[PDB]
Order: sequence, then structure tokens, then C-alpha cells
Amino acid sequence: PIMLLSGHEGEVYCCKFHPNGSTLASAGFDRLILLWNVYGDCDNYATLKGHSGAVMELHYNTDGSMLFSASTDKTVAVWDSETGERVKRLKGHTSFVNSCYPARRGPQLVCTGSDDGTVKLWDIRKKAAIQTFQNTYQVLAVTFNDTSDQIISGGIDNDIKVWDLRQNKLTYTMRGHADSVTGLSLSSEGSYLLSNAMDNTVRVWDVRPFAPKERCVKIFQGNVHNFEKNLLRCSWSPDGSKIAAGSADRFVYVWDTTSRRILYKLPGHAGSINEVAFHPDEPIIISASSDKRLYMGEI
Amino acid sequence: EELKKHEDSAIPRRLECLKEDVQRQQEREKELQHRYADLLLEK
Amino acid sequence: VDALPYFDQGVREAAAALVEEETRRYTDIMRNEFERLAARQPIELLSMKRYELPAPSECVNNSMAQLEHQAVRIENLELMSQHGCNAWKVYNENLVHMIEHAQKELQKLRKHIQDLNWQRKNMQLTAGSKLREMESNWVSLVSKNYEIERTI
Amino acid sequence: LICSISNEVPEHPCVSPVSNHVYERRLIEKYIAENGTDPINNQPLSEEQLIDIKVAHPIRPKPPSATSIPAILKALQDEWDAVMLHSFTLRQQLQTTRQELSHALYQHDAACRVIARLTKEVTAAREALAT
Amino acid sequence: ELSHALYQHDAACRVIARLTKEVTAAREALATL
Repeated sequence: PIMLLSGHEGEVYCCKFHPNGSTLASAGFDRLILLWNVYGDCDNYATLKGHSGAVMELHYNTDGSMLFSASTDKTVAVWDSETGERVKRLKGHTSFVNSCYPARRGPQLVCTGSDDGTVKLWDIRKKAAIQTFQNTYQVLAVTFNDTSDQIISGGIDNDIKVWDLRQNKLTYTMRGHADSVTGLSLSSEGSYLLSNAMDNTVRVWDVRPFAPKERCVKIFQGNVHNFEKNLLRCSWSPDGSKIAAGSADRFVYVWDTTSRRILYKLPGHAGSINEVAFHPDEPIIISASSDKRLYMGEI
Repeated sequence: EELKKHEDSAIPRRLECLKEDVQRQQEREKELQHRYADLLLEK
Repeated sequence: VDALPYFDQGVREAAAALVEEETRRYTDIMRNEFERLAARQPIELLSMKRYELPAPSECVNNSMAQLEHQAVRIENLELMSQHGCNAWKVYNENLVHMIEHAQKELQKLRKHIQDLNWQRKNMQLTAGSKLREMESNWVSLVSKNYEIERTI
Repeated sequence: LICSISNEVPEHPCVSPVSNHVYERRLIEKYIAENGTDPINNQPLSEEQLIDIKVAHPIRPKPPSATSIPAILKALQDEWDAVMLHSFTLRQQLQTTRQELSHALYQHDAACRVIARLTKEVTAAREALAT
Repeated sequence: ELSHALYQHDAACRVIARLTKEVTAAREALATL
């Protein structure tokens, strides 16, 4: 089956799948975070309330107990996935929080970026910023490597930047986007980082202790951005074999991580697509878009 | 018929060996970086 | 145990020598007696070579034998000619039903033989890729571990 | 169409109900008295368990040169020649299969020792590159 | 038994051909290093 989900009154910007594949989380412009049953009759249970701005990005921690939510109200909330109670508010950035990531494995860490041009490292136990990286241009997307040593940030400067937690220096610069980067994501192996950008280029970059030194490992095409200037996010399949990235042309694009052939171009959406997610066990795709509906495609 | 049954078992054993052979290779890769990473600490 | 036939397109004489070097290191009665003796010796037991030759002027018996068998012969050729070719071509039809059944089994075996090989082919191509993936990763470490040490 | 014992084309075929296979009555009747079980499947089978089958009968055209004379002399001689020299040659074929069996299993076990010897060799050579 | 052996013998024989060439590659690699 396909399965069509509806309920969000406004644009859906992000959706994720619980690490154990039992539930979905979704949120957008409404300001509500909805939880869904992946199986059964695809029912909706708890609604998380308390964000005053729109929800720009959701993530689960690796355990699926904590759900992180960057909002436009400058606050990043930490949510209990079990009860739906709010845990903490990371008040800190002076402007909109565009995105956030939670470090897997290591002691609890959270990274954020915002329109104030800074990137901040948070320890959820301190109620204060740990480190600050002033960039100079607004920051749109940010992710940790698997070792929790490096911060990867994508902004409007067309240059993905890598930060060293110990040195606090600009370690790496990646050139190869011609325009703003709207969405970043690490492979489950730590091996590769996936990027979307206005230039309509999906680029994979490889991050390793020993690097070729010009890490434009692969380039994919199909994915269109337009006058809506929506943030666009991309995801890796659980096994790193497939790449999905949303577009503004109503199609979900899925590519073969090797041959780079388009495996799927999927319709059903009426408007622009903001995020595509893969179920952690089975070939199921959750596609979230601005038309306020979700699809559960099965491959 | 026989070639199918004896072969099908041999491949898991072929792969599983190379799988564990790969796991050990990853460890040497995983440490050698850290010594390079510690070059920046002395600076 | 594992040796991919379909995938390995690229030694038999070499491997034969190594296998050769490990090899350098390591109910019937009387019937059966006369039958095995006849086959071993390569001699068939002689029959009655008497009835055909004989001679005019013991031979009174041999003569009277030739008559009764000749009358039985001429009666044995009468009942054959009465039916004639109808009895022969009726058996010829049976032989065509017997033949076609064998070649149907030739096909059934042909299909299941190619069907078993067809399943093997996919397995060979599945793993041969996975082995290719492993070797690429193997060579990457091999040089990665070096380039880490060179800089240290 | 044939019998599953002698390799005949049966004159009175009879089918067993434990294993669907047609035998000629005389040859299946002999097996049950020797040891009361089905020859192919080795399942319990008796003479009453058998079921006679019917067909349009089999016809052999007795040759044009058919008399008591060739049938006694030439034809019967050839039949006991053909029985004798075949089973002797078949006993020769069974003897070589057992000899060629021994050359197969020895060469097989010889290969097993090479693999076991090379399995210790390869991984330790790969390990030495890792070290 | 004859057929299954001869097939599996020459099949197991190809294990050696593969094994020998890899073993050989490990020697010059380590030797030259």
C-alpha cells in the first residue's frame, strides 16, 4: 500500500522515523509535533505542544527516547518521546534556529545553527552554550561526525565547513556548491556526508582521516529548487545504498548511491517537498511536503 | 542439484571470513588517524 | 569449498600438480557359472547343426523331421500373410507412442537442469560483487595505514 | 509402458498401491515371495496389495523367416549370447566404477588438505601486511 | 557418487587456483614493503 497521512494544518517541514521503526514524528509550520504509528492503521497519538515558532527540524537521539526540535522562536526543545513532556529549552541564539543535530554514541551533545551566523555546541545538562563558532553568514544545516569530534556546517556561502572541537578552528572547507546549502546528513558509517543546495546539485562528500583532498565523491541530478526558497533536506538509507532528497517540483527523488541512476521519481504531492525519510529496517519512504500530507511509499 | 547445496553454504563462509577480515582492517584505520589527530595537540 | 564458476572468468594444470603432490604423499544357481564362463571364454554353445543339411539314400528320421517342420513352416507363413502388413504397422504405431514419451522426459530434465543453474548464477553475481566491495576496501586501508605513518 | 525391474515391455502389467510404478506380474510376484516389500521404495507390499492394469495389448510381428528351425537354433542362441556377454560386460563396468570411486575420494581428500594448508597460509600473510 | 565427486573435485580445485594467486600477491607486497 501507499498510505496517506493528513492532519497538519500548515506546511510540513520535517519528519522522522523512530530508530526502532515503530513510530513517526512530524512537524511544520503549525507548530505541532505529531506522532504516528508506523503499522496498525497508521494512527496518530500524542501532539507535542509548546513551540511558539515553527518547527524547522526534528531528530531522534540514537535510542529513540529524546526528540530534538529546532524552532524559529530561537529555542531548541528537547522532548520525551514516551510521554510527550518537554524536557529542556536551549535558549541561546539571538535569531531563528534553522537546524539542530544530536551526537550519537557520546555523552549528550547538541549542535545548532541560526540566522545570527553562529554555530553552538550544547550540553543539555548545562543550560548554557559550550562553544560558539561565529561564521559571518547565516547558517542553515549542521551535523556531527560519528566520533563527535567535528561539526559540519552548511550555510549560504556555498561552502561546507568543518570545525574542530579541540582546536576551535576552521579545519576544512569544501568547495563545489555554486549556491546556498540547505540540508546536510552523515552516512550511518560516518563515511559520507550528503548535501542539497539551491544550485540543484546533490553532492556526496567523503570525510576521513586520510582524504583524497578534493572530496567531490559523486554528484546527482534531478532535484529542483524554486521561488519558494524552502529549506531542502536529504537522507541516507539505513544501509547507505540509497539517497533521497526532496525537491520543489513535487517529486521525491531517490538515487542509487553508486551508479547514480534515478531509482524513483515519485508523485502524489501537490506542492514542494521538504523532507524524505527512510524507515530504519524496511524499504519504506516517508515523504513530507508543503501540501500538508505525508506518503508511506514502499519499495 | 548437489552443486547448488554445497555451494550455497560455502558463500556465507567465504563472506563471513572477509567480513571479519574487513573489521580488523578498519581498526588499524581507526587508530592511525588518532596519532595524526594528536599532531595538532602538540602544536 | 567456495569457488565461483560463473563469476571467475579469468591454472587447472597448476592446481592438478599441487593435488598430485598431496596424492604422492598419501546370487544365482548353476546358471551363473556357465554364463560367466561362456562370456569369459568368448564362445557360444553349439546348437543342432543337423536339420538343414541331411542326405538322401538315422536319415529316415532326419528326413521325417524336415517334413513336419516344413508343414509347420508353411502353416506358420499362412497365418502371417492372412493379416500381412496390418499386424506389423499396428506395432509400428505403438513404437511411436513409446518414443515420444522418452523425449518429453528429456525436456523435463532439460528445464529443471537449466533452472538449477539459473538460481546458481544469481548467487554467484550477488557475492562476486560483495567480494569486489571487500577488496576495494582492503586496498584502501592498505594505503591509508601507510599514509598515516608517513606523516607521523 | 515398460517394467521397472527387468526392462521389459510387460504382457500383464500390475501396479503397486504404495509406490505408483508398473511391473510385469511374474517379476513383482517373485520379489514379494523373496522378501515381502516393494523393490523401489522398500515399503511393505504383498501379492494381494497389487492391482492388475489393462491396456490395448502389445503386438510383435514375428519375422518373415520364422520357423521352428531358426527359433530353436539361431534366435535362441543369440538371446543367450546377448544375455551372457552383456552381464559380463556390465560386471566389468561395476568393477571400474568402484576403482574410479577410490581415485575420486582420494583426490578429493588430497584437495581438502591443500585448502586447509592454504587457509593457514593466506590469512597469516594478510595478517602480516596488517602488522 | 562418481559424478558428484568429479564435479566437486574440480570445483574444489578452483579454490586452490584462487588461493595460490592471493598467497603469491601477499609475498611480493610484503617483500617490497
